[PDB]
Amino acid sequence: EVETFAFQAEIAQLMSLIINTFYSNKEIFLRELISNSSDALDKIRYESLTDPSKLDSGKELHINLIPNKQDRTLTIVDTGIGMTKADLINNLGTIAKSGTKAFMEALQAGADISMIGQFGVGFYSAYLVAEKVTVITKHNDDEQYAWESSAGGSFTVRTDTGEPMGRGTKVILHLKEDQTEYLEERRIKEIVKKHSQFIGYPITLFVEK
Ligand SMILES: Oc1ccc(Oc2ccccc2)cc1
Repeated sequence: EVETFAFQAEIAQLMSLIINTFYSNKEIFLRELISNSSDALDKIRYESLTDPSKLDSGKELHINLIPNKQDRTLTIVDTGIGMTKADLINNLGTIAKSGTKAFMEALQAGADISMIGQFGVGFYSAYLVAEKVTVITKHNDDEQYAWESSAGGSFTVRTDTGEPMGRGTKVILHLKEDQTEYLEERRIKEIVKKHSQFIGYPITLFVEK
């Protein structure tokens, strides 16, 4: 049972700007997704300070980067707080309507796309490099769900029958054909060292056969 939703007009406009604007510094997508993962890990850590049972779904707090050249996917996995179904539908837990408004005002006022994270909508920078994004998520208070969008104004949400996650979020980037440099170990390592050197959780870059 797959449910199809329309993006709010302002979010569709944000994604079309990300997809259509000429902007060479695409590597910032990874910084933005890792920062989102760190924010999600912060949230479940804070909740666990007064309720240790919040970690019954997994004690380890970490971020994994999993490139797969055969599938042409880059997956960012975190064991953070995850999102409920309501969170997924409500722009993946963001205030994306007001954030887009502030972002697009900054763009005509000098800013560039690399500052997207300052407006709370850094997730959508995934579409700098991905033709399709799949988000698998599990929150302690809900079931496991899969969100998916190839932009074009709509997204889908369905119950996920795949590998149980325990708790957290998995962002699967189905990369554009000319963006496969972000599957290379040395390229990912360079970006993490440049932009994510002070993230307070272990970031493990998986290798391939
Ligand atoms: O890109 C991401 C990464 C992790 C996400 O999960 C979160 C869940 C709750 C708060 C923040 C984040 C949401 C988007």
